[PDB]
Order: sequence, then structure tokens, then C-alpha cells
Amino acid sequence: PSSNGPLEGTRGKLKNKPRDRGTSPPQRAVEEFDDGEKVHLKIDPSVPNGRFHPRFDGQTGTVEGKQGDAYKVDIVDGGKEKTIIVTAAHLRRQE
Amino acid sequence: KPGAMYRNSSKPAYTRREYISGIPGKKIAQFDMGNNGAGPTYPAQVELVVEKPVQIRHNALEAARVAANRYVQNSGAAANYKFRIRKFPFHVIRENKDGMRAPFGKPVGTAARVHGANHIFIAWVNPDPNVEEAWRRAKMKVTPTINIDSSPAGNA
Amino acid sequence: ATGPRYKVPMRRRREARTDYHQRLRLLKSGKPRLVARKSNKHVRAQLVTLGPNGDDTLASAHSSDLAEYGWEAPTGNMPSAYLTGLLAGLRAQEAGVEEAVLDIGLNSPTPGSKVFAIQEGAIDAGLDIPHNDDVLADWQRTRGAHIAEYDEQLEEPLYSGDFDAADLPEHFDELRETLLDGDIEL
Amino acid sequence: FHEMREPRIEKVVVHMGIGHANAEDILGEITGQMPVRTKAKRTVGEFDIREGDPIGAKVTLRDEMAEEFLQTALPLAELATSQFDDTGNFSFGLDVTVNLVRPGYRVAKRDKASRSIPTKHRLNPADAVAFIESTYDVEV
Amino acid sequence: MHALVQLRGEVNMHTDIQDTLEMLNIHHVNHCTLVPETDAYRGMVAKVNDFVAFGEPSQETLETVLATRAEPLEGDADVDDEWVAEHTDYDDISGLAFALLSEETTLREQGLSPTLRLHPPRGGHDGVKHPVKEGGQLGKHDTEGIDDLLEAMR
RNA sequence: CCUGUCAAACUCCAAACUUACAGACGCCGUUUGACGCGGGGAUUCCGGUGCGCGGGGUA
RNA sequence: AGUGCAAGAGCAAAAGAUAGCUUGACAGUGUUCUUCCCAACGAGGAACGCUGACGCGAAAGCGUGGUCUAGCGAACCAAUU
RNA sequence: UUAGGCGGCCACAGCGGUGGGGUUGCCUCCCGUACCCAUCCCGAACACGGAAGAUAAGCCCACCAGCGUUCCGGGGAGUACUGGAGUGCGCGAGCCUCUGGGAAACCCGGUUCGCCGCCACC
Ligand SMILES: [Cl-]
Ligand SMILES: [Cl-]
Ligand SMILES: [Mg+2]
Ligand SMILES: [Mg+2]
Ligand SMILES: [Mg+2]
Ligand SMILES: [Mg+2]
Ligand SMILES: [Mg+2]
Ligand SMILES: [Mg+2]
Ligand SMILES: [Mg+2]
Ligand SMILES: [Mg+2]
Ligand SMILES: [Mg+2]
Ligand code: NA
Ligand code: NA
Ligand code: NA
Ligand code: NA
Ligand code: NA
Ligand code: NA
Repeated sequence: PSSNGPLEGTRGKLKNKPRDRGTSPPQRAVEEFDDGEKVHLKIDPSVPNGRFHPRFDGQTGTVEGKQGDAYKVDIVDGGKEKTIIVTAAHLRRQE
Repeated sequence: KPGAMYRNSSKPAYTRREYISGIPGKKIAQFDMGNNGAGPTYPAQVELVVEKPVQIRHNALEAARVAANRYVQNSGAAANYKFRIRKFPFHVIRENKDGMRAPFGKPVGTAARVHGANHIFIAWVNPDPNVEEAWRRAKMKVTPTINIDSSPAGNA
Repeated sequence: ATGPRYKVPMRRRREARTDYHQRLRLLKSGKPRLVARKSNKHVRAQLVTLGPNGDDTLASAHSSDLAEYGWEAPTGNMPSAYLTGLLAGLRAQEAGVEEAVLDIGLNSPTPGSKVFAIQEGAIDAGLDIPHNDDVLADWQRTRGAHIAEYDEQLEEPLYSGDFDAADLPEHFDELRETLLDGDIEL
Repeated sequence: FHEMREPRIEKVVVHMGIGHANAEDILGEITGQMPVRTKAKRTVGEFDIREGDPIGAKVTLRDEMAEEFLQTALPLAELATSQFDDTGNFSFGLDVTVNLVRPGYRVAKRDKASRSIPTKHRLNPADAVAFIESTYDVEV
Repeated sequence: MHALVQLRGEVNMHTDIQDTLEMLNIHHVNHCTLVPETDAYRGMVAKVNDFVAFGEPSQETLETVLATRAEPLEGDADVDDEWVAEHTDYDDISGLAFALLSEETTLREQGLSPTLRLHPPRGGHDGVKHPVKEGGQLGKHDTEGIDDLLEAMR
């Protein structure tokens, strides 16, 4: 890469299709998850806060406690174990 | 310079003028010849069909187009026919003219990318195919082998 | 509308009904909301919660079904709103609801307004609602005193027939008194 | 149907587009209520580079305040036609504009459930001329 | 139920292909296994389509091959009718053959090596550089096609 | 209105495919102890070629 | 359109404009991600808490500087709380 | 839901257009400024108070497809592209066969003028 910032090579994943533009619905930013639940990580281009490193977009983690309103989701990067601080707005129930 | 240097479609598409400067102008004079005032209202319509994807330098186009039109003056400077070269030299081309150090070349020209089977030239004529000859002279100056194809014309 | 790339607002924004930005902030408390809504002639007070396919109303009160308890005066006024607030408040309590936050829709947070009135009532009913006393009306205006005095500059009855001529902030007391004990639907 | 379709005056804006005022005074008397400052946008050659800046005053008269004004304004004007809005308005003059519309306009100017007034319920240049012409004067 | 037979070696064949072959109990050229027709098994023979030869065998042929190249999960023991009877739920090779074909059981389930270690095809096969439709011996076979190959390697 | 063309730094579209998690089968592990954890000892950080996909270059 | 600046991305009852008020660009201590995919490695950076003190709001609530990704620096010595 | 309040999905719901509907549950327009509250100026808005009038707006109801959008049939197309394989072809660029996937534009015909949840209510 020509630079090594966090948003390097994220033009696609952190951009909205024109119609899905503008503020997102609150219903999913308030969703409540319980420790144990499988959740899919995907940043909402509209939602500035509660994000996580773009590199994890696409992960399906397990909710294990929370910090503030933010959730703590455990994922496995490659073969490494990691804990991701992400808000509901950027999460979805698996299945 | 030789056609062997840019006749293949092996480089990525390089056409964005917003990121390229110093693009030589196209030598191609016109794309519509003959009676452009009238519309394709002719009985016969032959086409020069390229047989292999290649790149055709605006050099080749102009030389191929003149040679045919210039020849289509077997019909008169204001003859009854309409000639058309449907391709435009979009693909920009460079040359590394230091050795291989910082070798990204400098824009030296443009070439149009034609895929095999596309028709580069189209002429419209009444049962008076002198055009078929204007094209034996045209694909004479372009890299690829070509097929001279006739569409509306069962007046054989 | 114009093209594939055109962005159409959320239905409830087209209709100019729900302030979503304000809705997120509300929902944040994680408590039930005390929906305070008005109409030219009435006043409604709901206690909404969050659901799978949309909100769920657990308890409510309309200034209309206020007469069902002895209300014989208009219903688009200060006293009217309060009691409906209190009335919804009680049915709320019954529901097992204990706390909520005041959603005033696209209304203005003007001091002594009827929406704070609705809040003041739902509060007294037993509900725990974050609030601020000095943004509420001075009680008297809640009883309907402002209207009694306004009919003092009579010469012509404020109420087209209706009930009384000099109006009754006391009829207000009578009703609040009533709702604060027993009775059906509470 | 009618009654709720028949024209009415909603505000008469009287503004004095100066380039830098002392003019407020006259506007206050010619109408009867305080004027408002007219800041400008963009930096321009007419030594008008200042963004926020008093460059004139206006007054929006509603109800009687509007009639009681027009009952002298109109007389001082001749024009009509062409000089009318596609929405049934017209500006003459110092300026004096007259906004015209039918009864249910609040739907469009309120906060809750506001809505744009349908093209059918809008006032036409013609329907406008008639209403006013029919009130102390003549068209064209 | 299809009969799988590796016809091409391991040198140079993708790893994920080779592992698939190995999960299908084949670890050597000319080794054959019997695989049920299921989505999960179909995906696997497809991945393996280019180094193997498969297809549905005729009851008869399966019988020949079973008799000639079947083996107990351990040891030399000849799987003949008696063996089958005195060891499996069936009464003879044919009864086993039928069960396999109708996918009612498996070699393992009956205490047998999942692998039929076939012999080189007598007369030589049709080549490993072309599929059947091209005169080669690779890919899916006709029941008569699979039989010829199997019987040649009986 | 008609008619002639394009895009590595366009996209109203849009694969194959790669990939996260889960279940199923398969294979593997529970005396051949997998998965994993802790620790000792390295070597190694001139690579190359074929194929597919490439970027540069007349090559 | 605007949002200080590259480029790409976010934003409309706003993240932009105006007005007013205010100094949370606050003190303290953490969790996590990043820096360094995987996979060890410091400074730095970010996201998310908590404790304490505040600002604004009716309130939910927002403020751990400027919408996001650049604007940064070990030991030794010095000066300062 | 003979007109309401809060919503979810966020155009299948947009844009444009036609018809119908109210002594009342009603919603509105509407009438009106003593109060609470309000306009850098205006009871326009906001806020309060209220029914003389109205169904013309809005709104609710029924419907139209011309544009925008969603999905489906037939055609384009098993075409373009492609994961695996080849001592198949080609000077070569590149192509072909087998195997497993499989599109976009456009045309013609249908579909779409929202669906659903909670509450309240002749
Ligand atoms: Cl993270
Ligand atoms: Cl309301
Ligand atoms: Mg990309
Ligand atoms: Mg053995
Ligand atoms: Mg031999
Ligand atoms: Mg051979
Ligand atoms: Mg990839
Ligand atoms: Mg920030
Ligand atoms: Mg030193
Ligand atoms: Mg110092
Ligand atoms: Mg009507
Ligand atoms: Na969005
Ligand atoms: Na040099
Ligand atoms: Na040639
Ligand atoms: Na650090
Ligand atoms: Na001022
Ligand atoms: Na109506």
C-alpha cells in the first residue's frame, strides 16, 4: 500500500450505495444482544461512532459482555484471538 | 516507430485524461465521410471487419481511412455514399525514451482498441461497390487481417 | 423519484411525523417513553415500549374518555391535558410500568405547555420521569385559573353553551380527586 | 366548496434595498411596526464585501396591518399583468410585495405533518387578478 | 452410489484436491472406493473429477471386484461369501453388493477396508490426459464404462 | 430527436471466487493424547522455475 | 452547497447556517483495537468505560477538541508543577 | 383504523394524476389573543384559548402506470466472464474441448400507485 492508515483500501466497504444514503434507522442502533450470541460485524457507513477496524468487517463474533453502551465481541483474527468494542449499530444477529 | 510496439492488448486500460497530460492530438481528420447530410438510406451496406483483438494507432486509422475515402473518389468528390469509422483512439500509449530505472514511459500517442469481429469501417452504397475495393486498400494499412462483410445486399 | 440514485426519506419523515434524531436520543435511556400528543380539540398520553415489529403501547389515556369519569368541560386545555396525563399514568402503574422518559414529538418545549402538563400528571400518578419543575405551569394555570379569569372579561360567555358561564377550575379538582382512588379502568 | 377556495392576503412585505439604515424610520411609519435588518451574502465589488451587514430593512404586515397599508399602496401603483407571479402574487414599487393564497395554507407553514399545497389548490395569476381587481382598482 | 478410482498420481496435484481424495479413503493410484450419491459427496467427486474415474457399477461387476479386491479392516482374509456371511449382516457377496448399491450400508459398517486396492487395467486404460467424452479415461463413466474399467482391474 | 465511441485512479448493475461463523457428511483424536499451553535447540531472512492473475518495459 | 488542508469516505427537522450561552481542548485511571493482518515489537494514535469536577438542555442526552483516515520523537541532562 | 396516536421495513412506499368522504367519536382547515409562551418584524410559526363556518387543502378511502422503483415470464444467453483439467489448436496475440458455476445492457409481456406491528375508537 502507498500508506498504512486504518482506512487504507476501504473506499468500497465504508461507502454507501446512493439510495442507502443518509442517517440510518434507530431500531438497529438500540438492539440488545446477550453474552453468547453470534453477531456479524459490518460498519454502517452512515454511523460515525462505535466503529471497529475496517479489517474486521465480515467477521461473525460472539457477544461477551459490554463496555459502556458498547458491546464486547470476541473474534479470531487468522488464528489469533481478539476482543472488539463495537456498538449495536454495527452488529447483526446471526441466523 | 513500429506497430509491434503497441499492437497488442496486454496493458491495462489507460484512458483517464484527468490523470494523464501531454496527450498527442489525433491525426484522424473525419469520422463521417461522403454525404453525411443524408442518413443510411442506402440499398447496400458493406463493413470492414477486423479478425483479431488489436490496438490501432491513430496513425493507422488516418492512413487506413484516407486510403479508402481518397479512393472512394471513383465516385466523385460529392458522390452518393456515406463512409464511417466507428472507432476512436482512446487508449493512451507511452514509451520509455536512466535505462529501466523510473521506466514508466511518456505519452507518445493514442490507439483505439478493436476486438476481433468488430467492424471498424462501414460504408453505404447503392449497387455500386467500388467500396469493396476501398477496403482492400484499407485493411492494407492496419495490423490485423480483415473480413470485408456485406450486410443489406442480396443483389449478387 | 428522479433516478435510481435518488434518496427517499423514511416514510415517517416524509409525513413529517417522527423526528428520528430525537427518537434515538430518547430510546437511549432504555426506558418506556411517555408519548405526549395533542390535537386541536383533544390531548393523548401513551406509554410506549420497544418491540420486534414496532413500538408497543402498554397504557394510554385520551382527553375524550375523560368525560367517562365526569368531565363536562372542553378537552383541549391545560387541566384537560394534566388529568389525561395522570389518568394514563395510573393505568400505566396498573400495567406494572414504573418509569419513562417524556417524548413530546414535534412539539416545542415551551414552559408551562400542555405537554409538561401531561408529564406533571403522569408523574403524580406514580410514574418516575426525569423532569424539571420550573418548566411546568404554576398549578393554578393547571387547574384552569387562567381561563376562569379570561371569562371574567366576559360580556359574552367563553363557552358556547357548554357548561357554566364563569367556568370551573374546581371541576378540575373534583376530577383529579376522583382519579386518585378506586374507579374502573385504573 | 368556495369560501374555502376564495383568495385572501397573507403578508405584505415592504423592503428598502439600500446598499449599506436611516431608512428604517420611514418604513416604520408607512406601515406601523418595527423593521428588520437585511444582512447580505457574498463579497462583491460594490464595496459590499462584508458578509453579515445591514444593507436594508423589511416589514412583513399581516391582517389589517396589511390592508390598511395597501389601501394607499395600491393607489400609488398602476401596473398589472405580466407583473404577476405564477402563484398569484405581485411586487410593485421602495418595494411592496403582496403574497396571496387560499385558506388552507397553514398545512404548508405549520411544524407537524406539514405538506406542500397541491398545484390545484394553488392560486393562479388570473384567480389573483380577479380577487384584487375586485377590491378598489383595475387590472392591466 | 458411485465407484471412485484414482487414475493420476499425487505429484503436482493441488493439496486441497489430494486431501479430498484422502478423505474419500483413497491414498494410492488404482485404489478404489464406493461413494454414496449425496450433495456432500457430489461436491467432493466433482473437485476430484480430473484425476479420477467414477460412475455407477453394475451389480455383477461390483460383485466380482468385491470378491477379488475387498479386505477386512485388518489382515489378509479373503472376503468371499462365507467371510461375508460369517462376518456381515448379509448372507453372501451379492447381498452385500446390493446393500452398497442401494446405499443401505458401507464397507466400514460391515468391518471392511473402505478401499478396494485394484490391479492395473489389463490392456491399459484410455489415457489420463483426456476425459471420456474425449476418448480418455478421466471423469464420469457409463455403467458399461465403469464396468469395463473395473473388470479390467479386477 | 437522431447518430458514433470509452475508463486502473467511473458505477444504475454484476459473477465465478475468496472469506467470517454455524450445522451436516467426510476424515481425524481420546493406550499413536489430537486441539491447545509452557519451555530447550535450531536452521533461516541471495532463491528459482512452470501454470493462473497480474504492474512496469519495444522486448 | 457547506463542513480549515491531500484524496477517498460521512452528514439535511444535520455532522452544515444563524443566534445565544459555554470552555469536556477538564483532572485521574483503565479496557480494547491499531501501530505490527496473520504473528512478537516501543513511542504515537484511535475507539469504548469507570472515578471526580463541570457545561448545555425540559429531558432522554450530548461534550474524553475540530465528522473520519496525516499534523509526530527513546534514554542521558536541563527547566517547570 | 366513517378520517386517530406510536412505529418497523425504509420508493413494492417516489413523482404526477382522477373520483369519493364528515350535525361528531375523529383529524384538519378554521375563529380568536386575557393568560403560559412566542417572532433580531409580524398570534405567519411557536404557545394558549376556543367552535361561527367548511370538506376546498391536508388527512382517510377507492383507482390510473405516463416517469422513478421492486419482483416475475419469455427473448438476449447457457451468450460475456469464470474455479478445476488437457502431450487439444495457433508463429504468436490467443483460441478450443471436458468439468463445476454463470451475468449485464436492451426488447416484449406481467407486477408495483406500499406491506406489517402495538394501542385507541360505532
Ligand atoms: Cl477494532
Ligand atoms: Cl402532537
Ligand atoms: Mg476496489
Ligand atoms: Mg489392512
Ligand atoms: Mg502390456
Ligand atoms: Mg496412453
Ligand atoms: Mg481476493
Ligand atoms: Mg469526534
Ligand atoms: Mg546525549
Ligand atoms: Mg523547562
Ligand atoms: Mg374532496
Ligand atoms: Na444510511
Ligand atoms: Na540514474
Ligand atoms: Na493487415
Ligand atoms: Na501504544
Ligand atoms: Na442585529
Ligand atoms: Na377534506
